[PDB]
Amino acid sequence: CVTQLLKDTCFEGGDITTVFTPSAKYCQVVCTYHPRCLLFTFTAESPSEDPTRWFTCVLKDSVTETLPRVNRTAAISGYSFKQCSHQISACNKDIYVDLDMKGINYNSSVAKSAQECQERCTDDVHCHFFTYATRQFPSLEHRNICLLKHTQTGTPTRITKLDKVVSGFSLKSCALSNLACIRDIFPNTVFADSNIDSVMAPDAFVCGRICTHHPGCLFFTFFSQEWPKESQRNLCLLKTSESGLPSTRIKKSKALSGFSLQSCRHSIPVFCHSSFYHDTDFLGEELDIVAAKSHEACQKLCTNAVRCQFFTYTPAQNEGKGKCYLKLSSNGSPTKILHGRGGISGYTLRLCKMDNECTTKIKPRIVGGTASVRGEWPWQVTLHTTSPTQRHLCGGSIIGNQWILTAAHCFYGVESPKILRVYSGILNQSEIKEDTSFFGVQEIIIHDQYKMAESGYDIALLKLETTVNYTDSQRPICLPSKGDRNVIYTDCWVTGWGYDKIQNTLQKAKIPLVTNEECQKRYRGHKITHKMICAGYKGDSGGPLSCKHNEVWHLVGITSWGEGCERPGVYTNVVEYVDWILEKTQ
Amino acid sequence: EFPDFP
Ligand SMILES: *[C@@H]1O[C@H](CO)[C@@H](O)[C@H](O)[C@H]1NC(C)=O
Ligand SMILES: *[C@H]1O[C@H](CO)[C@@H](O)[C@H](O)[C@H]1NC(C)=O
Ligand SMILES: *[C@H]1O[C@H](CO)[C@@H](O)[C@H](O)[C@H]1NC(C)=O
Repeated sequence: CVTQLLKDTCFEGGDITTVFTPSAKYCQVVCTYHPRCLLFTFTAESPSEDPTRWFTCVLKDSVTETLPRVNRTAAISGYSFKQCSHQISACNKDIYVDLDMKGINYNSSVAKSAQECQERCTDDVHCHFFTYATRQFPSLEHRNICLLKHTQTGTPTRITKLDKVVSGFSLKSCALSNLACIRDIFPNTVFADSNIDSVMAPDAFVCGRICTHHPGCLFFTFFSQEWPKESQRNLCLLKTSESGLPSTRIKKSKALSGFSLQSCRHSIPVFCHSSFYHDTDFLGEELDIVAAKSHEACQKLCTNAVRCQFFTYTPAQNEGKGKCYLKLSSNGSPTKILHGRGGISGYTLRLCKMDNECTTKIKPRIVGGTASVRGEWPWQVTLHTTSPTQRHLCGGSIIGNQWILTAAHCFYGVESPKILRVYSGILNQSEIKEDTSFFGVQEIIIHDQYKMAESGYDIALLKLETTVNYTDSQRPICLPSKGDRNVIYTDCWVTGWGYDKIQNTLQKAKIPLVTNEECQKRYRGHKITHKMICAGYKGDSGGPLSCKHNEVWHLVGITSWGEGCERPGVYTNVVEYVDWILEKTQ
Repeated sequence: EFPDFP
């Protein structure tokens, strides 16, 4: 796949739509995230072009998967990332100087800095992008005003150059917002506000996932197949309101209603619908039809064909070989969803690469009841020290390609990172021998303000000097989302070995959370801050507190003190350190 | 709507 761009190159035709982007590199992101775009042509600021034709990003489709290139000055082009194995995000931290990006202007408050303006935009239910007038702006009336904006697409309706002004996008898709996600799905209720769009969805999960990446969608209603009107089954209405809430909730039956989750975006799957839909046919434009032994082999053929967005498989239910119908549409979605014709339908997985990797499903493999195996806790790592001889020191969790999150108190009088050894996918400590490969820590990032474990600011990062080939034995866990502050985890689990006395096999044990208030009582002499969380009634220092929520695993806490294997253990409150982790990693 | 910048 062709990630780089093209100095002065234009693609001829394909014109699907035309939008305004602040740069080619971001135009490439739009292209990637659009359900039909393969390639694009962006117009830069230049002598050569009328000011109106600038900042123009033209998304295109070709059947051959390329178009004819034409040497043209000021033009940058132009392939989407759909063809790539690399992960991809829509996070754009760029601030755009002397640049005014246009849309519906809706708050017009006054602000300290470009930064605090961006923060406001990110924290607001409606904000797609902002413009900020610097101290240095002419009109004294206007200088320092931070006006927020939205459009139908999320991109500006126009872009103009204007001196002493700075523009930028919401950073919700950098996991930076503190906007609370509402996960509640209201059944037998409908919503009645504006109707900004609609697709055909097979279930309300899909429906609400589409509400999530649709920029103008704040909430939704799904009319299930069991609805009255024929014309309205599987209809996913995408809604919004001036306030941002649904005004009213009607009892109105066979319909589910929910909210966007743009805020908890990473940590939840969005683009990845791995599920199959049985006796279900997805209507759309046919692209190929091929012999296929399983409906799985159908998916793999859809996923492998870049233009394919979804498929139906027809089982011989004969000679064994099914017909696999690879399909596409205008948005990413069937034009009609039909039941009762014997097909198996789903979607391309070419879309999962956009989802955050710690959201991939878990296998199924064993419940053990007491002890672990093969690939049960692919994020849990054992931390070895070479002094005085080689021993287990801490538990850690994989949270990045290159990163471990763990306790600071773990690194007491460690002088150099060069004494450390991280091992992944380990069960029996027995399994570690000199030949055994390990990751070497490049760097230790202890929190400044850390003094004592019971003082609480107890959190460390290991930058590994070589990255992790992700496997069934070595995958990350997800950080809790700032939107999810009000979440009530009820499926929480401590893992580790013993750390004193150490167990050979990886110990696993499900534990209940315990409220801060409640813990504070049991803990006489020491203060329990909001930057800690508690639990109890069998793991190491730095070991993870992992909670499963909606079949996705979160790193809720890191081990810090505790008494005694009955009083609850104290933990570092990972959510409260999210700005921090993101800061120190990007 | 608010008017935008001059
Ligand atoms: C560690 O290895 C296996 C599990 O993979 C276990 O059955 C065995 O007893 C352990 N070895 C010991 C205690 O020597
Ligand atoms: C466009 O022009 C010529 C001939 O088409 C060729 O050298 C090249 O493909 C393009 N770029 C430059 C820089 O000449
Ligand atoms: C933007 O303006 C509103 C009133 O329009 C004001 O109360 C607030 O300080 C600003 N927005 C927030 C906190 O979202």
